[PDB]
Amino acid sequence: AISKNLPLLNNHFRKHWQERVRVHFDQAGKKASRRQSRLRKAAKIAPRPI
Amino acid sequence: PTRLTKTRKHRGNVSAGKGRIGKHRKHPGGRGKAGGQHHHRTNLDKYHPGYFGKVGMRYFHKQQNHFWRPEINLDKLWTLVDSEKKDEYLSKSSASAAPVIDTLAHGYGKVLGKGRLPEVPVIVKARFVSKLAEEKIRAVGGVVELVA
Amino acid sequence: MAKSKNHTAHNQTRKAHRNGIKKPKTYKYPSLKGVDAKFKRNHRYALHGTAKALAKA
Amino acid sequence: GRDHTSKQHVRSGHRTAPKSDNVYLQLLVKLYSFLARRTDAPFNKVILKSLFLSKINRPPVSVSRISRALKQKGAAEKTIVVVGTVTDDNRLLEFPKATIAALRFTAGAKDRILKNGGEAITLDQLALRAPKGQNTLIVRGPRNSREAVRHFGFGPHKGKAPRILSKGRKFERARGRRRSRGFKV
RNA sequence: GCGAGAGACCGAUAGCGAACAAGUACAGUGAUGGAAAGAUGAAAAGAACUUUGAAAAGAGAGUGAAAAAGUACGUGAAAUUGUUGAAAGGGAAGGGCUUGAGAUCAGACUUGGUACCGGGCCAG
RNA sequence: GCCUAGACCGAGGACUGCGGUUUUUACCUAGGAUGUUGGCAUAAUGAUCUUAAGUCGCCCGUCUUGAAACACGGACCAAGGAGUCUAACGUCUAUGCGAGUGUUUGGGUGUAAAACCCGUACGCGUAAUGAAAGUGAACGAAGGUGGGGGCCCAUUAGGGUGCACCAUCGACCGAUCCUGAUGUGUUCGGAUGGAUUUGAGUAAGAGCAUAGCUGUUGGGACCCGAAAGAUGGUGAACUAUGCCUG
RNA sequence: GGCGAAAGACUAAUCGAACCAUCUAGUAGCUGGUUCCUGCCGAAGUUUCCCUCAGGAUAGCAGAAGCUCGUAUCAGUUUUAU
RNA sequence: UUGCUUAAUUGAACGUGGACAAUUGAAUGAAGAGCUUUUAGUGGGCCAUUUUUGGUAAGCAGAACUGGCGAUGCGGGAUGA
RNA sequence: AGCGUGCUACUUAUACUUCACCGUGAUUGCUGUUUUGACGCUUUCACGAGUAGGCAGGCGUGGAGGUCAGUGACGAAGCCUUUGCUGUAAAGCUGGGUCGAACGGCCUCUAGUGCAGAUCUUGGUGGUAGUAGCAAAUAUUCAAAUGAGAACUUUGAAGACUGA
RNA sequence: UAACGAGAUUCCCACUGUCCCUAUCUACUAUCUAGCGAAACCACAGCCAAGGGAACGGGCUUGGCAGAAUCAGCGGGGAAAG
RNA sequence: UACAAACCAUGAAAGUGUGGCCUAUCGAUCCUUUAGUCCCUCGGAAUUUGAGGCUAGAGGUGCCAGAAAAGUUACCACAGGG
RNA sequence: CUGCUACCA
RNA sequence: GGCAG
Ligand SMILES: [Mg+2]
Ligand SMILES: [Mg+2]
Ligand SMILES: [Mg+2]
Ligand SMILES: [Mg+2]
Ligand SMILES: [Mg+2]
Ligand SMILES: [Mg+2]
Ligand SMILES: [Mg+2]
Ligand SMILES: [Mg+2]
Ligand SMILES: [Mg+2]
Ligand SMILES: [Mg+2]
Ligand SMILES: [Mg+2]
Ligand SMILES: [Mg+2]
Ligand SMILES: [Mg+2]
Ligand SMILES: [Mg+2]
Ligand SMILES: [Mg+2]
Ligand SMILES: [Mg+2]
Ligand SMILES: [Mg+2]
Ligand SMILES: [Mg+2]
Ligand SMILES: [Mg+2]
Ligand SMILES: [Mg+2]
Ligand SMILES: [Mg+2]
Ligand SMILES: [Mg+2]
Ligand SMILES: [Mg+2]
Ligand SMILES: [Mg+2]
Ligand SMILES: [Mg+2]
Ligand SMILES: [Mg+2]
Ligand SMILES: [Mg+2]
Ligand SMILES: [Mg+2]
Ligand SMILES: [Mg+2]
Ligand SMILES: [Mg+2]
Ligand SMILES: [Mg+2]
Ligand SMILES: [Mg+2]
Ligand SMILES: [Mg+2]
Ligand SMILES: [Mg+2]
Ligand SMILES: [Mg+2]
Ligand SMILES: [Mg+2]
Ligand SMILES: [Mg+2]
Ligand SMILES: [Mg+2]
Ligand SMILES: [Mg+2]
Ligand SMILES: [Mg+2]
Ligand SMILES: [Mg+2]
Ligand SMILES: [Mg+2]
Ligand SMILES: [Mg+2]
Ligand SMILES: [Mg+2]
Ligand SMILES: [Mg+2]
Ligand SMILES: [Mg+2]
Ligand SMILES: [Mg+2]
Ligand SMILES: [Mg+2]
Ligand SMILES: [Mg+2]
Ligand SMILES: [Mg+2]
Ligand SMILES: [Mg+2]
Ligand SMILES: [Mg+2]
Ligand SMILES: [Mg+2]
Ligand SMILES: [Mg+2]
Ligand SMILES: [Mg+2]
Ligand SMILES: [Mg+2]
Ligand SMILES: [Mg+2]
Ligand SMILES: [Mg+2]
Ligand SMILES: [Mg+2]
Ligand SMILES: [Mg+2]
Ligand SMILES: [Mg+2]
Ligand SMILES: [Mg+2]
Ligand SMILES: [Mg+2]
Ligand SMILES: [Mg+2]
Ligand SMILES: [Mg+2]
Ligand SMILES: [Mg+2]
Ligand SMILES: [Mg+2]
Ligand SMILES: [Mg+2]
Ligand SMILES: [Mg+2]
Ligand SMILES: [Mg+2]
Ligand SMILES: [Mg+2]
Ligand SMILES: [Mg+2]
Ligand SMILES: [Mg+2]
Ligand SMILES: [Mg+2]
Ligand SMILES: [Mg+2]
Ligand SMILES: [Mg+2]
Ligand SMILES: [Mg+2]
Ligand SMILES: [Mg+2]
Ligand SMILES: [Mg+2]
Ligand SMILES: [Mg+2]
Ligand SMILES: [Mg+2]
Ligand SMILES: [Mg+2]
Ligand SMILES: [Mg+2]
Ligand SMILES: [Mg+2]
Ligand SMILES: [Mg+2]
Repeated sequence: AISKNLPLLNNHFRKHWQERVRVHFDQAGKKASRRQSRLRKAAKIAPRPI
Repeated sequence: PTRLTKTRKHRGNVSAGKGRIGKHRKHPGGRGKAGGQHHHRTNLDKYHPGYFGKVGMRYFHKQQNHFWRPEINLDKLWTLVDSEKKDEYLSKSSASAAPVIDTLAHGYGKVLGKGRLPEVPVIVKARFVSKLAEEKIRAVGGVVELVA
Repeated sequence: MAKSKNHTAHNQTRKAHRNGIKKPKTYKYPSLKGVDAKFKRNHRYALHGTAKALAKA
Repeated sequence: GRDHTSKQHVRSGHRTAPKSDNVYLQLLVKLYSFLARRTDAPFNKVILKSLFLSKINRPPVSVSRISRALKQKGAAEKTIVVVGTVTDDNRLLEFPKATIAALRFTAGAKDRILKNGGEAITLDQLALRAPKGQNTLIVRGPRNSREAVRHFGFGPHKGKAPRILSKGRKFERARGRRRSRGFKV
């Protein structure tokens, strides 16, 4: 269980971690939709600054 | 890539490099840091001495912002002077007009005294300085101005 | 039930002679670790004065 | 049968080529393979071997090392040769006028060298102004200053650095590092 | 849940258990458990008619590009099996090496040059 | 010294060499086979397949000191079938930049999950040491000595200069112990000089990032395998016992 | 839990603790298996510690990558002296 | 040179300078020496000669040195780790 | 053709000697003739056992970027086959037959990538083997009808049984 | 301890194929045919003796030997199967 | 075991003495407790209690590199082991 | 010295 | 290791 001259690790994976894995596949989609929300909000109230 | 792994080369050989006697098993020796005082003592004593035990006093609710104090040495102190005006300052600097080096505004808490300064007066503004850093700054005709 | 071989030095000289047996390297200056502290203390001053005299010469 | 006094079919254990696939490094190896094969100058054989070396075996050479090598007696006008990267040193108070041939220059190092009236040339320009390496001086960087070497040969009473992820009072300082906690090694 | 667009994903023992009248058939008193199963052909053009037969079917014929595609449907491997042909075989058979015999395959008269020049192979 | 019988082989592919004979800038047996004759090209020759003969040949896989074993799995065939991915890491290598490095949390932009662009912070590194309060790295050409590739002067040798690195003696920083100057909120300060003590330190930075193999730890963790434990439910159509009614 | 004129009997072919689903791919120092070719190198069953004795860690043996050099000064051997 | 040591101008250690050159001071050999990192399998062994302990002995149990088998085919011992 | 001893010849191992070829390690040289391969060509010498294990170089499979303006209904893929060729090999290519719609070479990327075994999984198929067997409950028989076909159906005649 | 007992035990009378020691008879099988038609098991298979060998071989070594295809039985072996 | 720096004992002195003439006579982390420094910390700033640190002992693990631990199974189960 | 009560190295 | 006779 302990072998060689290696750093001693703290890998906190003893719970059911695989049920709580959030992978951000939607990073680009959220960026684009965030931009669209930002444009719509600006155009609604123009020329008043957002 | 999997095509570069030795799993591809072990195909056709019975034991996949794990041995016929040893027989790759689930967890011989325990899991994690098990047996660190019993059967992995020879490993922890050799490679991680000091692992077991307590040293020093605890500090409940330690806020690391209190201890922020980045160091800058004297051999690196003139890098905070504007690059476009460094040579002019190194030539025309005198007691009547010496460059001001604001170390806190550049992100440093203490001025330490490693290295040698140009023999040129400077005004160094610091939160903290070491004794030798200030002695070396005064020796070139400069001064340390404490700020907060 | 579990009576096995107790001890044997068989094959131990073969393993020692695969890569050994290597003699330690010799150097011109041995370490003065373990040498008498009073001698080492004075030898420091003697070397310092010798270096000063040769530098001045 | 033969009674073998040595291990059979043993490779030399030295690089005979760069591991790199950079075509321009291969052209440099071509030039110095020809020079080492044909000039009898030991410099060209050393340069050819050094072009094979890996990255950790070609540590960066600070412009301060070059300044110190040029401060050797009778070496002020020698051509400094670095098979590797020449880095800048903002701790210098001054740099001399010098000719330096290197694989790579950082922006600060090259700027300082040219600012002080010197030249920053490549090893192919070197092979034309000094095809036998005349009046040269090879400068190598520190190999044992690497961080990985701190942990090599760790053991009791060896004084090396433990392989550890965090640093502090709670991380490998009590038992075996202190007589108040048992023993110290 | 509703509506969309995709993928270096899987390709009918895979992918959901389910590509099909699949949470179906079926089991269990019950809670529950839970399959197998896609493919003629472009088009049924799914073989009229004659003949043997109690019939199923067969034989002719016919459709089709193909029936070496007939729904017991694309291709149609292996295990296993029938027939024909070849060979061997005294309490197993099978294998390697070597040669004989038989069978198969190959190659220099070359991309030969002009009666001759010269070449290929096997030998003295 | 001389004569004489047989077997196997013929690698190489202009010349270059060493010798020999020299009648000779020629020839040879001397840095590896040529000459000549016959036959054949519908074939002598070669390969494979089947089979006979001679000779040898135990059933593979596995655990094991030891298997053909009277040890275990295997009737046969097809299809499926077992070191993976991830978080954090060690070594090595390649690459970019380098006292810095890392665009991609986000913002801009777009031919729209792409490509392209932007910067503050932050992470790691550039300083260590002490439990901590704290303190914090040049006597000197960043030291001396012995080596040290390479370079310079030479001309066997010899001299000069000697990076990396090795051995060694020192210097500097923090901790520990000792000494204790001018002074003072008279108990603080801590100059100065030391000590067979100690640190994962300084001593002209080397790191950061991406990727790859290998190795590590946690994860289903190479694949299949318990006897058990727990949570929530379904059964007295069998059967055990009581009751009611026949 | 039931039920037992008591056998640990019976409780739907299930009883020294039923059946169903889930936790659950439970854990296994133990058994079994672990899929292409050629080339080069090539072991160990020993040391120390371990509720250690069918297991680990540690050292040894082995491979790989090399690096600094280039006859420098090495050796499972002899001789001579001690 | 020293703060060590000596009654000392004595020593101890480390040095500056000078002399002794390839028979630089025995043999034989040297597919070179030195150095580093990292990681696998293994941690049931067994046999022969010789030394050897317990046992009447054992194809028994336990040690020493070497060589082997394991991990290895080939020729011989008919057969056989 | 036994035992003790001496001698001569002779027999033959993957051992030794010479030579050929393969590979590994080292080694000689190669740029004014380097000359579209220098990760190449070339000179020389030595060496080759191997479980567990390590490393290297290759063979093969599904999919991806690029390329061959690649093959293909004038027949792709698959399958069968003493048609053969190439490679030490993993394998590649090819003749003939069958077949009917896609597929490959090369430079790279990637992985759910290679089976003889796991009392492996699912499906399929043998030998056993025309074998074990089809034997409790007393029992059937003649004729006619029907039908292509009657031990077994129907009807008649008989013989029996269950035996309230 | 009267009575009771598919309880354990000894002796006696009667009785007998339990035995000396076997024989004969009946039906149904087995057997042969028509029809129908499984399964266990199976590394490959199937003659011995000795040897050596994991110390009890079908295979190996050395001998004996050895001639198609088979039927009913049988229980030595297959260290037979489960 | 031999020194270094102290402070001592003894002897006229040189010397000798860091327990027993030598080879055995013993004990980690965590926790507690005592001695020492009266030093560091209790983190908004202080005082005094209290607590926590630093250095050295002691309380103990004899399975002595150091778990906290009674049986039975003839009702039994599983993984294996020749 | 008996009884009761208590038990983190 | 605390009480108590
Ligand atoms: Mg391995
Ligand atoms: Mg195995
Ligand atoms: Mg193991
Ligand atoms: Mg223990
Ligand atoms: Mg053992
Ligand atoms: Mg050989
Ligand atoms: Mg921890
Ligand atoms: Mg303690
Ligand atoms: Mg399906
Ligand atoms: Mg399904
Ligand atoms: Mg179909
Ligand atoms: Mg067709
Ligand atoms: Mg068809
Ligand atoms: Mg068909
Ligand atoms: Mg077939
Ligand atoms: Mg017969
Ligand atoms: Mg033949
Ligand atoms: Mg023939
Ligand atoms: Mg030839
Ligand atoms: Mg034989
Ligand atoms: Mg086994
Ligand atoms: Mg076993
Ligand atoms: Mg055994
Ligand atoms: Mg075997
Ligand atoms: Mg046997
Ligand atoms: Mg058995
Ligand atoms: Mg077994
Ligand atoms: Mg079996
Ligand atoms: Mg398959
Ligand atoms: Mg930064
Ligand atoms: Mg600090
Ligand atoms: Mg440094
Ligand atoms: Mg439990
Ligand atoms: Mg009821
Ligand atoms: Mg009872
Ligand atoms: Mg009972
Ligand atoms: Mg029941
Ligand atoms: Mg019960
Ligand atoms: Mg599993
Ligand atoms: Mg399970
Ligand atoms: Mg075990
Ligand atoms: Mg070898
Ligand atoms: Mg075992
Ligand atoms: Mg290991
Ligand atoms: Mg080990
Ligand atoms: Mg073992
Ligand atoms: Mg073994
Ligand atoms: Mg052998
Ligand atoms: Mg033999
Ligand atoms: Mg014999
Ligand atoms: Mg005789
Ligand atoms: Mg021969
Ligand atoms: Mg080999
Ligand atoms: Mg192997
Ligand atoms: Mg796939
Ligand atoms: Mg086309
Ligand atoms: Mg085709
Ligand atoms: Mg079609
Ligand atoms: Mg393509
Ligand atoms: Mg797979
Ligand atoms: Mg299979
Ligand atoms: Mg296998
Ligand atoms: Mg099976
Ligand atoms: Mg099956
Ligand atoms: Mg029958
Ligand atoms: Mg019957
Ligand atoms: Mg009656
Ligand atoms: Mg009764
Ligand atoms: Mg058998
Ligand atoms: Mg027999
Ligand atoms: Mg026997
Ligand atoms: Mg048998
Ligand atoms: Mg025989
Ligand atoms: Mg019978
Ligand atoms: Mg029998
Ligand atoms: Mg005295
Ligand atoms: Mg004393
Ligand atoms: Mg305490
Ligand atoms: Mg507070
Ligand atoms: Mg203690
Ligand atoms: Mg113990
Ligand atoms: Mg112990
Ligand atoms: Mg119990
Ligand atoms: Mg008992
Ligand atoms: Mg046994």
